[PDB]
Amino acid sequence: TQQPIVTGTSVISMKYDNGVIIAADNLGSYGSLLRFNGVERLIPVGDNTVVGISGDISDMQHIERLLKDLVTENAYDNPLADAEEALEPSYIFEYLATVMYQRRSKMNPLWNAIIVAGVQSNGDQFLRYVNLLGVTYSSPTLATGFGAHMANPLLRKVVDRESDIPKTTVQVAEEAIVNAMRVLYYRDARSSRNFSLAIIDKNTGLTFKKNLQVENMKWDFAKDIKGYGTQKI
Amino acid sequence: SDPSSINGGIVVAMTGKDCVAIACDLRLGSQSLGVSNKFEKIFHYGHVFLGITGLATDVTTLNEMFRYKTNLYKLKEERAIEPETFTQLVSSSLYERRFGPYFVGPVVAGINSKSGKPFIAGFDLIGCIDEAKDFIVSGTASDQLFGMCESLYEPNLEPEDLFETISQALLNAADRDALSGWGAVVYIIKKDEVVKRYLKMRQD
Amino acid sequence: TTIVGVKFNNGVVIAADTRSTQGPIVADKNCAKLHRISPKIWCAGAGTAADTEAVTQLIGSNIELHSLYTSREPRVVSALQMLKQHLFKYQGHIGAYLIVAGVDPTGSHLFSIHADGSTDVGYYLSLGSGSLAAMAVLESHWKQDLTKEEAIKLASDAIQAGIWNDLGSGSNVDVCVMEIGKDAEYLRNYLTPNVREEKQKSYKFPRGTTAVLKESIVNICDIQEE
Amino acid sequence: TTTLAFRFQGGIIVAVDSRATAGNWVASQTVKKVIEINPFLLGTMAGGAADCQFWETWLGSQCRLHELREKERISVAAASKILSNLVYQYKGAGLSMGTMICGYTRKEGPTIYYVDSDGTRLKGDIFCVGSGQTFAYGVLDSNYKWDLSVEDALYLGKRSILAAAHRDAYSGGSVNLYHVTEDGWIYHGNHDVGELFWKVKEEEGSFNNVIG
Amino acid sequence: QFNPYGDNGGTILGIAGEDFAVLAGDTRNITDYSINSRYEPKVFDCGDNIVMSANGFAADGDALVKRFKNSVKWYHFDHNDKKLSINSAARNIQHLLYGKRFFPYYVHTIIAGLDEDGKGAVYSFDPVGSYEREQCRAGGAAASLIMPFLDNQVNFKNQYEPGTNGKVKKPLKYLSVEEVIKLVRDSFTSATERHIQVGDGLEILIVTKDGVRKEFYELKRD
Amino acid sequence: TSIMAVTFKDGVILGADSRTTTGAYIANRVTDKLTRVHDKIWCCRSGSAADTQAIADIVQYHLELYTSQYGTPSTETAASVFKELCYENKDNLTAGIIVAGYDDKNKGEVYTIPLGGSVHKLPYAIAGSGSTFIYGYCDKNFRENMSKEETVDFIKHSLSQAIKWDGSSGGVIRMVVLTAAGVERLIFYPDEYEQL
Amino acid sequence: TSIMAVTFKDGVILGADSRTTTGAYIANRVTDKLTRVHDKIWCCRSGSAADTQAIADIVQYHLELYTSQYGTPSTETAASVFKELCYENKDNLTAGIIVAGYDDKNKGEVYTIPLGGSVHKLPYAIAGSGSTFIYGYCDKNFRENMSKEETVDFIKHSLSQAIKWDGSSGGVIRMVVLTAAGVERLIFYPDEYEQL
Amino acid sequence: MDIILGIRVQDSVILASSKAVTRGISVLKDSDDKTRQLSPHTLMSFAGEAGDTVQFAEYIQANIQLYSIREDYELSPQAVSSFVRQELAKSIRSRRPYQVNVLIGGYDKKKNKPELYQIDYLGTKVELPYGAHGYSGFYTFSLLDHHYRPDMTTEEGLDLLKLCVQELEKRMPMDFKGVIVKIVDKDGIRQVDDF
Amino acid sequence: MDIILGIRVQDSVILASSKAVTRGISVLKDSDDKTRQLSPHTLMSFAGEAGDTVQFAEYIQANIQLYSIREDYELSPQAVSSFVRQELAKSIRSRRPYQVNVLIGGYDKKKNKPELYQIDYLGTKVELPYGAHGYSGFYTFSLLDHHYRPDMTTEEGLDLLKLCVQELEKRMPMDFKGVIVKIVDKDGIRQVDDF
Ligand SMILES: [Mg+2]
Ligand SMILES: [Mg+2]
Ligand SMILES: [Mg+2]
Repeated sequence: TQQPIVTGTSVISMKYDNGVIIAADNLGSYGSLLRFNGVERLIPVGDNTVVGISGDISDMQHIERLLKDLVTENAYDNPLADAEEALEPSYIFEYLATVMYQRRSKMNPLWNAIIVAGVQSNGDQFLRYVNLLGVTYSSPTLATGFGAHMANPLLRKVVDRESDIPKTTVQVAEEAIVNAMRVLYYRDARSSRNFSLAIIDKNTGLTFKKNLQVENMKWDFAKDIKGYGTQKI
Repeated sequence: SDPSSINGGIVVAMTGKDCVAIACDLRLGSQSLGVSNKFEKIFHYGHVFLGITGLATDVTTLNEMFRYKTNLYKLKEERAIEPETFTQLVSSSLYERRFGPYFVGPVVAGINSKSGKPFIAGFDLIGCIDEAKDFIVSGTASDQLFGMCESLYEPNLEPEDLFETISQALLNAADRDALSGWGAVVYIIKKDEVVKRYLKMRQD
Repeated sequence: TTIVGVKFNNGVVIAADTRSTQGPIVADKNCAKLHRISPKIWCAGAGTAADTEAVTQLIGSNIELHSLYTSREPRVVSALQMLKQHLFKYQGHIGAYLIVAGVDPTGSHLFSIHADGSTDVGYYLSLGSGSLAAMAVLESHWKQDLTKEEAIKLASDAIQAGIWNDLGSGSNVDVCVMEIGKDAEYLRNYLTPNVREEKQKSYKFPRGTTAVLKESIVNICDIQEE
Repeated sequence: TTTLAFRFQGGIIVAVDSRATAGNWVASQTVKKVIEINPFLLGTMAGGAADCQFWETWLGSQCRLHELREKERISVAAASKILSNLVYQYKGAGLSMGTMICGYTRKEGPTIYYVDSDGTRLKGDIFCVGSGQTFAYGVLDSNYKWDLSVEDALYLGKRSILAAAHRDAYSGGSVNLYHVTEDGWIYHGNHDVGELFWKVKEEEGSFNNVIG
Repeated sequence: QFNPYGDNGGTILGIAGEDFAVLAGDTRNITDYSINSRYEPKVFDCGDNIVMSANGFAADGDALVKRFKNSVKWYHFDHNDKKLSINSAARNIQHLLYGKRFFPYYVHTIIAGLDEDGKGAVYSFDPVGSYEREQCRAGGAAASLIMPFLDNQVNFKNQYEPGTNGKVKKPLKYLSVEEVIKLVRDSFTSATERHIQVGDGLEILIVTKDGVRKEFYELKRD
Repeated sequence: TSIMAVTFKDGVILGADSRTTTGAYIANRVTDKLTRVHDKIWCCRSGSAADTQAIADIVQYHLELYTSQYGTPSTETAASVFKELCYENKDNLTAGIIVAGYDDKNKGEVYTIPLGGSVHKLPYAIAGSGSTFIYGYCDKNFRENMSKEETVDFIKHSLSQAIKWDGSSGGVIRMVVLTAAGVERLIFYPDEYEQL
Repeated sequence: TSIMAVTFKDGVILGADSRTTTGAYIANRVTDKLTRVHDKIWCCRSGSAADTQAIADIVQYHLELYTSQYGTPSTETAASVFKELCYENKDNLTAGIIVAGYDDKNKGEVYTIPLGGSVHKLPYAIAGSGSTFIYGYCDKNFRENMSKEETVDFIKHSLSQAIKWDGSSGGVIRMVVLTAAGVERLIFYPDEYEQL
Repeated sequence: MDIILGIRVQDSVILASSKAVTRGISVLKDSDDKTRQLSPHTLMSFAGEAGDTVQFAEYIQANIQLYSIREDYELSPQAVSSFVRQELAKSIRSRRPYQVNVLIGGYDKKKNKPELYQIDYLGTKVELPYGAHGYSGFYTFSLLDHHYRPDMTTEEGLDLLKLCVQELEKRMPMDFKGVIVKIVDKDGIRQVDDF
Repeated sequence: MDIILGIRVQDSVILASSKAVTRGISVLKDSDDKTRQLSPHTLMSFAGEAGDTVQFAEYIQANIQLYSIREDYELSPQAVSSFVRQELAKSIRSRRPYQVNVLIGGYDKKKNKPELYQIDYLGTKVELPYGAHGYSGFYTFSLLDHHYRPDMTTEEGLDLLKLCVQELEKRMPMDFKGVIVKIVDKDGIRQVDDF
């Protein structure tokens, strides 16, 4: 048992017709102090998987090293390491889920909520969540912490059931994700303006966008707002 | 220690065609100990019926209180109180004890004598009004009653059909609650006759 | 509960879902969370249902008496001030979280108020367990210069977010529109996206199914003549 | 819960109720609170359901191994003591058990040991355990004789569970009856308390307080 | 202070037919007032004609189901591909649960299948492994909303024959699989109306001598 | 909250962020924390929104009644009324208020009233959770008798930093200018102040 | 504590105050919080003195043994050894450490290790209770590739402010310069830095 | 105070009440009468917190004696029991509530019926053929449920009570030093001085 | 388990121990023998936490029976009481300590003397003319302090005990269902089967 110290906020994600999108801001908070501003919380594994992590950053860095070490290990005595016997998203997720549940069972959790996003060998989209309790679930949209409350409802308007996935293009999905990140920036006090976004497409592979910003913000109406009830000036 | 489940008991009420039905079990206990099998929880003031579940001293006290208030109401207004009005009086009275409440779940049932409309309503311990078309549930087996009513109920049942439905909803809900049972009564209420039937049920 | 308020061109609109819960149980599937304070001042309430109802009627009563005393139509800032000073005095123990809106001689107004008596001003607001689902929609689709039709749509879209995504909210959407120079139109069950499907079976019983010990005619009549 | 067991001329009667609750909510009315350890030994279930089930079927295994190794039926004294010694090892960890280990052997005669999760092991003639125990004791204490016929003893046990099921909110459902002879136990049926109450009221003239 | 348990909601229901068995469960997965997933399956085919659901804390539920499936796998290796009977499965699961008596799997488990005479069978477990064979059992969030209904509409409790006035019970006639599915759907539809954690979808696994079949129905998503 | 008030050559300027918070949720991102208790006596509010609003409403009432009887109150008088409320009710309030006003004899004045209800007259003051991060900056960059533009820049830059580091603070930067020339409201949006 | 480390054109400088505290009592007013784990890899210590000393002593042992076997360790390697200790023993440590070193290939480098035992490579870092008050100042005044004198001034001015506001900090300002030219110790007394 | 019992037979009400008074570690008394005559045909037994029991009993007694004088008339047992319920229900929301449980046994001379009322400290009232407070009912109710008849004689009631007290003496951990038994019928209140 | 007494007279040791066993609310048994014979001329009575009492008593009994066989010889009461003290003193700093108090009454055949040893769960040992554990001494020690003589006969000891038990039956709140009395002298251990 510990308490999280340096933390990362929401990770949000969804399926579209040919793949998955996942996104997370570049902030490492220290309570209400916005301490660290260049923190990458999306970690690609191979070129078919991206692992998005929220919660304690020291524990994130530990998981990050487990994943790098996993790639090394898979290559050993493996002539098909960059082919049929490469690491799948489903393999990477199950390994993490195993670790998370074991760690909660020893009363010493990795204080995180993790989303694993990717595309399988056969082109099927993979999207699954696991957290500090070893709880796991899948859904056409997934989000952690704050994102579960504000991003999910927006992303669910785009993809509301399984049948909506073939109907959703990468442009529409990216637009929805980018818009959700703006909303989270308006409303979550532990969010930052800067974020990373990654698309794992079954045709175009893995696109990983760094240094994105929330833009097209509506603030103008602020000037018309005076007092808290009766004040006119 | 939780006042609303020291004594146990349940009340359910339903609407049908030109009639309402209100029913209750007869148990009073001190937790595990059954104490009385004749503790009726439905009272009436003129043609307005009031069932009350919860802490038994408050049940008794509130009946005595609404008898007091409806009696004075009648003397001044020169007419019997209607269900809609009584519902508001119950709500008012409970909220007046907002920070030291009576630990009860009251249920009102009756037919408006002018319009002929059948009426039911439920309250939380602090006066909030639930005015439902279909049914109202209250007491330590309220979850079970919600389950029964939600599938058993259909609208516009004839008095003697409604009787079977409300009786079955009560009985089977009581049999899945340790603190309810030990007898049961069902009131079938029409505009100018009210029939009260005691049910035969298991006594454990 | 999900409640919202949205300003438009010539007035203000409020909406709300219709679910009230006792813990995980739905007590009422069609609850009325839109309250009239005066003919053209309505407020949506979340929190403790008895508190939102009671505090709304008390202030409503006093507003009526005030209106009669001053020979003027009541203003929203009066309802706001009376509500907040009452709620503040009770230091949050009266669990009423309200979106207060209306039209009066001064114009159209939209406020919200927390149980501790803190207030705010805005063109769009939301409160309750579904407020985050709703606000996400408001922050996504709100713009300046909404028409009446656009605001009703936005408001009920925000209530739908709550209905679908928040377990504390569900069933139907109620709306009330307060436009300058017109009667307020309270639109009870403006939407009905949750009708229960037909059951597989009828559970109507054969008569005589239930065991009975005694019957008696209960005398509801007063004492009789002759 | 109400469970009893008593010694008499004809062996041992064991009688239990059938109810299980999670707070006020009645989870089941069809729980088998008599554990058939083996064809000659019975145990009752009070306190922890799993603790009683798990460790008393475990006990059956230890009893089987004993008579394979010793070529002789295990004594009730020895069988009960295996269970009590086991639970005593776990003392403090949070086991919950109140049970009567019942058997009829050649050397001992009919024997009941009350065994308990904080280590108590008591030989006795009459034992009642559970939330309804006080009610069952009352009927037992005023009608018990060593010279009860097997038929009357079976009824007394049934009637005592009935008394508890009526008054105790946490006892009810049905009564399960067993007669323990030297040649083994004999099951004497499941008796719904609903139907049993009305039958007993009529035939006995008891429960005048209740309208039927 | 770290709390190793959570509550993912959900409601499940198992009914033993004369020569079949059903195990139903909703597909909604929740934490507090949020929906994690509208379709997260909860009832599983475990091989040897056994279906299983471990409801409550999903992490513990998943771990148990995984371990039981694995138990079946090794039963085959160790006992010459012998078929694991439902009663044997039940006893095995007791030992799985009780093995964690002092740090329990926070779940209410139900399994279903056929016994060795081909009769329908359901078994129910508490978190630490006490278990009963049962005809009819709901578990999880809306269990209390469902069981009293089933008592009345499956076992005909409190129903008597018209005319006899209480002297003659409504007789306990035998139910078909289509008749049972009707009661399951009405059970979950009613539960959906009144319990906030029940909804989204209903998935039913049916077990006959011919194997394991699936049926799925939408539920209200509010 | 990040709030501050700064005296300069022609009077005083008040400044604030616009974030109201219930835990991590931003309940209001366009809050007005600069409140008017008299024509040219304003305050900055930090702490409980309920408490600071209730206090300001009462102070406004006292100063309106003061005015009717004795004419325009001094900024010192306004600060004293605030203090009386904050000091006598210290056990039930969470309020850190900066009072700022413009007299014609006394010119610009600033009084800060921290949690305990003490009063402190200063050339400038900073308060709210965000203030902690700009004690260094503000102490190094404040001089007396700045011009209107220099003072606007000081506040803009200061609150920009406070907002940058304090997650509780954010939104727009509001300012209120108090001089002989009247009362001027100012607003600065994220894209202006963030890049500073 | 007020501690910081700053990379510049010729390498890196570490800086610290000299106050050790047991409650309000200053247990040591001339503490050396700049500690050497290798010839040109040093650290700044904040948190429990017992914990940070024990950690530094162990790290120095590991890097001495590393050196004997594999030659001079990188600054990154030193930071990793610190992290391993701080991360694996997070439940029993109160230690916020800044690691700073000079390679010839990598030049000046700075790694900060906060309470949880995470690692963060930065151009400069600040930590200790006093750091909170200079987030604004340091963010506004740091540029990359400063000269030795500009960097000495930056640290002097920064820690001066941190000391001014944080009662936990105080005493002398110690600095350690790490370049190709060797290792230089610096000290600045109250009368110099207070008046800045 | 510990055990108090009541039973209503054909034509009388019988109250039995334990004689022991315990101050923690020692039994201070073994002949304590836990009863007060409210009117010539109404008796009230009591048990609960030390001091409050007698204070409450005597307070009620004074009020009923006052009523009797003012109206020159004896209140019915139902009326007395309602007054007593109200006083306890009043008290339960007080600053310091009476922790007292009572049985009221009266013979109604108007209806010629014996009546037994059970009222706990919350003001929870119930008319009964037989009753008890605390743990007493747990041991005795199964015997009374078996043997009780509405048409029992006073001596059949005493025999059933004798059996009830024997079960208590067998299975209760506490030595309550026997019971004082009192009978309430058409001729008033008398004490059975041997039990 | 509640009351256990010991008295050492001229030529024997007498142990009296209550017969009741209570599981919270009910008396489960009224004929429980709270004693174990350790050797032909040594008896140990015990009281304390449920389960631990018998577990401890039987453990000691086995160890002494083992010693007797190995050496073909009976340990002196002093020796047995020292072994027992050590085991309790061992246990008091254990993970889960034995909550057991004991009286050891033996006749030393070498010195031809009766001996009574009092040992509490902490392993606090004391040789005494008479002794008790728990609350028993509080009621009885003033009688024993008055009437006890070193040269009493076995029957004078039993009469003094009869008086001690009567005081307990008068003033103790708990019904302990009488005592079983056992005598330890030169001829071994026997039970007084009427008390
Ligand atoms: Mg019962
Ligand atoms: Mg919903
Ligand atoms: Mg200092």
